[PDB]
Order: sequence, then C-alpha cells, then structure tokens
Amino acid sequence: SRQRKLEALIRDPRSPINVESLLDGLNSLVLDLDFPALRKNKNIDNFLNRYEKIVKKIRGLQMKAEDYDVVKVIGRGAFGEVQLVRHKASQKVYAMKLLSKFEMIKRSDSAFFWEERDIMAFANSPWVVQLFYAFQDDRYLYMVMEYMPGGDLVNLMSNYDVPEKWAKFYTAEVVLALDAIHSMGLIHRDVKPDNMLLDKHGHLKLADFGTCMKPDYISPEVLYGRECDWWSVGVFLYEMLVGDTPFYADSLVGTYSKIMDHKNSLCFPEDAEISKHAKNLICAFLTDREVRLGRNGVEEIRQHPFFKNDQWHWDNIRETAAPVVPELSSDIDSSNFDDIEDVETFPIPKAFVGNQLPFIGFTYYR
Amino acid sequence: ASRQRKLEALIRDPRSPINVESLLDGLNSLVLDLDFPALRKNKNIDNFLNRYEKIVKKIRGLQMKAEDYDVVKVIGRGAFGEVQLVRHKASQKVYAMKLLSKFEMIKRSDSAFFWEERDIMAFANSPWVVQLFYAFQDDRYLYMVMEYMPGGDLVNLMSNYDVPEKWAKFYTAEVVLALDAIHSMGLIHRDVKPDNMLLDKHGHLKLADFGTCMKMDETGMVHAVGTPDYISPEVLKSQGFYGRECDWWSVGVFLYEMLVGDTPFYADSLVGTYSKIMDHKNSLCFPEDAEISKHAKNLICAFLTDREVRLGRNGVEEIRQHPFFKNDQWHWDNIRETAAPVVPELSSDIDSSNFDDIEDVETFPIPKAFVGNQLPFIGFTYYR
Ligand SMILES: COc1cccc([C@@H](C)NC(=O)N2CCC(c3ccncc3)CC2)c1
Ligand SMILES: COc1cccc([C@@H](C)NC(=O)N2CCC(c3ccncc3)CC2)c1
Repeated sequence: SRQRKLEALIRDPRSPINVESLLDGLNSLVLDLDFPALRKNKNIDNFLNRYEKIVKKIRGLQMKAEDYDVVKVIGRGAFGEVQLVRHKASQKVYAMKLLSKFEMIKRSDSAFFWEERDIMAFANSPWVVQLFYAFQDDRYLYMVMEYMPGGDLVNLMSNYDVPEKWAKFYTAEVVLALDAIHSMGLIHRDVKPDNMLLDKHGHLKLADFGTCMKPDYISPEVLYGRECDWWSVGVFLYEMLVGDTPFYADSLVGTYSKIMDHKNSLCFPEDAEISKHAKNLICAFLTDREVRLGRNGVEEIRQHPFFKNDQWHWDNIRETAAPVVPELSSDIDSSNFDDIEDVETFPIPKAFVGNQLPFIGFTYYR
Repeated sequence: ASRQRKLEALIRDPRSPINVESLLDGLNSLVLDLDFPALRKNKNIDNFLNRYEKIVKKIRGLQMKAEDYDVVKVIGRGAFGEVQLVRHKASQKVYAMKLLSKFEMIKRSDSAFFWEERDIMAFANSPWVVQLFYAFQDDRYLYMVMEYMPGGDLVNLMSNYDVPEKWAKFYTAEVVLALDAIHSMGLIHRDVKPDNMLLDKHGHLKLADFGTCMKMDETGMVHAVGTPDYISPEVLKSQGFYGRECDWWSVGVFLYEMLVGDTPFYADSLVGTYSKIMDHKNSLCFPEDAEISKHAKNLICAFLTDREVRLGRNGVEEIRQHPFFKNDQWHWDNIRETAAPVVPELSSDIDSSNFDDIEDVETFPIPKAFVGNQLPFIGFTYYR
C-alpha cells in the first residue's frame, strides 16, 4: 500500500537508501565506533558485540581491493592515484581510481566524488568513461572504470605535430562530449587535454569529473554558465594547432593577466600556419561570455564552416576511423602512459568522530 | 555472483540481523542519536544529516508507526510498559499491542529480554504461542502487534470459576504441550504462571509474556525471575545454574492452584513463601477439605520434588502417560482441536470483559556528546 512504495526506494540504485547504501551505513557506523576507547560506553559495546561477527563476514563477501591485482600505477592526482588492475577471479582488466579518505577530510573538499561517480555510472554515453564498480574500505574510495589504453591528449600532442584534419576530428568529438555533459544538466568547468582520453580505437572519452557541478584553460568569467566550457575548447584547438597555449606565461599571475586582457593578448604566431576558418572559430570561442559561441546551443558550433570535411558527419563521427589508432601488445599495454614516482591515516579518537559519514552511499555494483 | 548470491541470501533471511528492516533501523537509529543542535557542530555529522534529512522524514511516513493504530483500552501493565487493545485505522483489524519504554529499559539495565520474546512470537508457527504480526519502533517505544486473545488469563478464569478436575486435566495438558514446544525451541521459560497463559476466541490456551525466556546452553542449563509462588527451589540458590525441569515445577504449582484454590506455598509475607518453597518436603500438604483425586495428588507431588528426580527431566513423554490425564474426551494429538471448557461469548470485536480495567512519562536527556541510546534496538523492526 505504502510498503510497495518503500520497497521501490530500496530497489532504485539512484536512491540514497539502496541496499548498498544501507550496508555502507552499517560498516561506517561500526568503523567510527570500534575503538577500545568508545567501547567504555555499554550501548556501543553491546551493539558491536552483536554485529562484530556479521560485519566481518560481509567484508569477506563485498567487493574489496584484494579482489584485484595491481599491474602498474598510471596516474597520480590531488587525493590519490589511478591503477591498472586485473580482477583476480574474472581476469578482466580495468582502470581503478583511488581516493584517500584522510586527505579529502583534511583538505576541505569531500563532495566532488558524488557527481563523478554518478556521471560515470549513469551517462550511458560513449563519450564518458563508464564506471562498473564503486566500493570502499577503512582508508580509500575506489572507482573501477573501463581502461583507456590510448592515453590522454597531452601524451598525444607531445608525440605528434598535429595537423588541422586531426584537430577538426578531436575537437568535434569534444564538442559532442560536452554537449552530452550539458544534456545531463552539468557544467564541466575544468575542460582540458589531461581530462580527455582515448579508447582501444583512438576515439575520445572524458574522465576526471572532480570539477563538474550541477589555469591556461580557464575562462575570464570563472576568475555563471556552460559557455565557460566552450572557452576551454577554443584554448584546446589552439594548443593542438599552434603548439603552445594561447595565454602562456612564466608566472601564473602572467597567464591570469593575459586571459583578462584576451581582446589584446591573443595573436597567432606567424611561424605556425592555420586556416581562416580555424582562426575564426578560435576567436568565436575566445570572446566575452555574452557573445561567445555555444551560448545559443550546440548547433551554431556544429554548422561552423571549419568542421566541413568529406571524412565524417556529426551523427556518425565516433563510428569512423580515428586519426591515431593505438597499436597495443597485450591487454595491459600502458605504453601511452608515462611511469610514476612515489601515507597518513586518522588519529584513533578519544570520543566519537564520524569520519566515515560523508562516504555512506558511495558503494555501487553495476 | 559466487559470493554475491550468499550475500543476497543474508539480506533476504528475516531471521538475519541485516535483513532490510534491520538496516533501516541502523539508519533511523543513527540519525536519532546524532540530530541534536549540539552534535551538528561537527561538520561530518551536519553534512550527512543534511543529505539524509529529507529521505528519512519520508521513510517515517511510510513505515509502520503508532499513529497507524487507534487505542481502544489499556488491558495490561507490566515492568517496562503496557498492553493496548488497538484497531489498525486503515485495515480496521483489531490487535493486542505491547509497548516498552526505551528510557526505562536503558535506565534499569535489563534491555535484552525482548529479542527472544519477539523471535518466539514471530517464528514459533505454534498454535501454543501468541503470534506476532508486526514489530516496530519510534523515538520513545518498542511496539509488538499480536493476535488479541479475548478469553483473558487463567487468573481471571480461576477467580470466576470453581474449577473441576476435568477442566484442570485439559488446561494442564495444554500447558504441558505449550512448554514442550518452548523446550523444543531450546528455551527455558522460568516464569511459568497463570498470568502468562491466555485464552483464544475459542477458549484454548496460548502463551504470552516471554520476558524471562532465556536460551539454553549446550547442556540445557542457564544463569531475578518472576512472581514468588510459582518459582522453584533451585532457582532460589543460583540467585545467591538450572535446567528445564524448573518449568515443570511451576506446572505442579498451577495444577494445585486450580484444584485447591490457593497456591501451595501461600504466605502473608514473601519471605514466608520463600521459606516454605525451600522446606517443600515438609511444607506441602493438601487441605483435607479440598476435592482432588489420588492420581492428581500423585502428579502434583511428582512435579514438586527436588530437581534430581522431578518429572519431565527425562522428556515430556513420562508426563503425558501419567494416569491423571486419562479421559474419554480428548487425546494428546488432537486436544487443541476439541471443544474447550469455557468458550467466551463476546459482544463485539473489542470486548475486553475478560480483562480487568487499569489505572494511569520521562524520556532521555538531550545529550552534549554522542550517546547511542537507540543502538540496542537496531534490528527489532519486523513486518510479517
Ligand atoms: C584528486 O584525486 C585524483 C586522483 C587521481 C586522478 C585525479 C585526476 C587528476 N585525474 C583523474 O581523476 N582521471 C584521469 C585518468 C583517468 C584514466 C586513466 C587511465 N585509464 C582510464 C582512466 C581516470 C580519471 C585526481
Ligand atoms: C516488562 O514489560 C511488560 C510490558 C507489558 C506487559 C508485561 C507483562 C506483564 N505481560 C505481557 O507482556 N503480556 C500479557 C498480555 C498478553 C496479551 C493480552 C491480550 N491479548 C493478547 C496478548 C501480551 C503479552 C510486561
């Protein structure tokens, strides 16, 4: 009557009280209590003695980091690292992103991962890196994703002088990816080549959504709407064609000052060639917000003359042949990823603290 | 799925402590023990609360709660609460609902008894046990919704009838089988007595109030109990390690009260009663005015010995073949499906005439730090 409606809420995996969330709620509770200090309270000690045994079983059964073998580390970021991994049981290969709980609490920002998870879990988009499994332990959050063995576009740009044909393609794929993120009612903000990866067939998918909300690449307005992503597309196209970013400076303060002054501070080096159409398009993205391209939807971008080739159409671009198909030795060839160089947890508390509380609901099995 | 079948098994089993009801208790319990403006000074908490705030207020609306029922009359009062005759507002059906103050249970640190009580009533599938339909909770109380038993207790029966031996053969036999079922479940009642013996719509026995039931250890033993008259001597010396036979003592005492009229160790003081129970070898004689067969005398004496040679040590079967129980009225396999001695005649679906009327509350302090008052009540909630 009501109890149908209730059982609906428990079965919906978008709901914050799905079964995974409720078990997080239990494991989180136990972890924030099981310290010999807090077991001085009888209420706690009783409760813990009951659930002690069952929770230790649950942990065995739930997905955990010991289910995977780490092959190589392939990424490092603010709050953790990205690992190439093999699921021991299934033998399949994934990319797994880790996030230190200690660090996220300590340094202010510990909400970003919700949208990141949801985007990757639920986009059904071939422009988004799909999330398969999210889970957690005492120390870390984990996100198991489809590995993208073609690497980022920094790694592409460093290894190729990039012709205009290639840039038409990679740009077009970006404008499509963003339109999808926009269709989901999100602004990326931090659009850049490090957040642009290449699949087994050298086609684009986006990853790292830490910034999605409901320096060189940043827009003036940021220093407020979706148009700021489209700025960053202009900057990208420029870096591909020219070689440097269009507001490069020695200092960061220099870069900022240049971005503000963009009306004056943008000229195109005469030693690099670039078409009129391509010049025009970059300038159309690098205006003030009020008359920037992509305010009035995606379609005005799509019909811009620059994008005319006799190679692909907008509806079929991702199903055409990519510029650079990677050649890969095995299911673990991380040749398009540079190697990586090289931990403090919470204090044992005296009273109750609730460190695990902002991570209840994270766990997701697809 | 190798493991994740096994996991989803544990969540679907309603005997398991992490069924869906338990996990939601775990959530509601958490929120209640945190949502105080004092503890929201911790940011971790306040974030978490602001997320779940909205969904939890929805959940409460949908879950079973006390406002789903209308209270008709109070029909029982006991250590940690009361028993209410109630009507489910929606379905219109009538139940008996037993309440337990959370404050009181914590304060007077008996707060485990309800687990066996709930489990017994939920999961006996016995027609000797009062069935539990729904258990739920609020900030303040536990609730247990049971089949109402409009025939009342056997105190109320014994007070309104001189009880013949034919009737006592019946009511005793029904007790014998009821206890054997509780014994089959690996439990000792301890506090067996007429107040804990109720009568259905057809005047047949069911047991209720299991606050004293404790689970047997590997041998069949266990380590206050009960009202004094019905207690056994061995229970009084652990109270300075005892088995199932102590229930069977209380059966002897019951049979005596039915046939004689008074309890066999009555006294003015309680101390008097205790002293008599210890001295049972001497202090038990039968009033010469009292109408009672040799068989019935013999059987009472067989229950009221020292533990070591008491009847029902060596299973139920030796009791069942005792000659006393011979009649040409019922058999052991069909007793509960025969006509009861006293079928109640009831005016309405709410006739509590077989229940005496009753006479006519402090909650927790708002805490400064985290306290966890709701923690020992996680898992209670049960929808049948
Ligand atoms: C703040 O904490 C962080 C920790 C690690 C990484 C990051 C940021 C800097 N980058 C990502 O999150 N990325 C890019 C690589 C993606 C990838 C790489 C290989 N294969 C598949 C995906 C995974 C998402 C931040
Ligand atoms: C320690 O706290 C307590 C709180 C309340 C009650 C009690 C004890 C005294 N009695 C029960 O528990 N009973 C007897 C009546 C039963 C019944 C009455 C009508 N219809 C159906 C069942 C329900 C269980 C103790």
